[PDB]
Amino acid sequence: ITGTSTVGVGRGVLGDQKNINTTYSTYYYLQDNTRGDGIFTYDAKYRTTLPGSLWADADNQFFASYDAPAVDAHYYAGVTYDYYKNVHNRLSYDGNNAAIRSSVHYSQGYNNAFWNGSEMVYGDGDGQTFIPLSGGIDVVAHELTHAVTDYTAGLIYQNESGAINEAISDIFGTLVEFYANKNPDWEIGEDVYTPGISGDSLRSMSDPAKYGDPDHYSKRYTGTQDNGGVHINSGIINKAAYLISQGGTHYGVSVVGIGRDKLGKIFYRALTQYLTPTSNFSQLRAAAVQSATDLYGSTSQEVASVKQAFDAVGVK
Ligand SMILES: [Ca+2]
Ligand SMILES: [Ca+2]
Repeated sequence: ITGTSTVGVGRGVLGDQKNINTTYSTYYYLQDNTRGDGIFTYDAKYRTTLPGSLWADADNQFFASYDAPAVDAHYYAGVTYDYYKNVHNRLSYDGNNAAIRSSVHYSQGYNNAFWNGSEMVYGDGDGQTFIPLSGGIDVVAHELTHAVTDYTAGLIYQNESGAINEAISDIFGTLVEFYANKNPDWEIGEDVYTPGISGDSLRSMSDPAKYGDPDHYSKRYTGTQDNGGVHINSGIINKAAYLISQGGTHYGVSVVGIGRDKLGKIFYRALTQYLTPTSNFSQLRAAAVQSATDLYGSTSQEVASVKQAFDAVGVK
């Protein structure tokens, strides 16, 4: 759409009010001209055909229940774009300011969200297992990071490489949640998962085993489900990343934490300079060690912590 940039206001899935960047041309559209080539949000009107219609609103006010998921998808993609730009100096997922597109209200009672190779897609949830998935900034940023991976390392979605791909998305989705300072934690999806149950979440990076995911290479899943356990074995890497950041003792191996910022720097460098489509866990360790080395010197504590963390999860 071609029009005048403006700012509207609405309420997101959690009931919080926020301002969003819109475009005016007869209607007010969810089109944000302030970031790269634009952030565009679409209505999939409960169907599976994509992208759907660009979101149009008559009065620039987005307080309807039906508007909530679009408000958050649009807003949270802006935050994610901001994180990448400000923190890592990367312009959009492709590094060249590609437009960011998302569709909401996908299907009916769809309990998932994903990057499809071209855009983001978010279900509304069935209202029991999930509420609309774009209400979770970690979920939005996790999905958008899959686009960053596609343009960079290109990790194939299966087996070890697939679990790497997943862990990267959880790591960065969590880093973005801390960046926005939105009640940050080391859990994934807590804000939109099981509305009736307080205290849980989809996955935990601090303690993957809490939800039955492995926290040591010895416990890795070797079957064929889930594309070879992409959502299971990611817990091993997630746990290593938690330890690099926060520190701790895990299976008797002690790790000194080096903090979130460095965690993000090391990982981004690994992802963008060293990983390849077929990278395995062991190659990830090497990439991470090398990145830390590059960044901080080989006799650095940073390097040391990266080694200790992978040793702790049994990755050689
Ligand atoms: Ca979280
Ligand atoms: Ca819950």
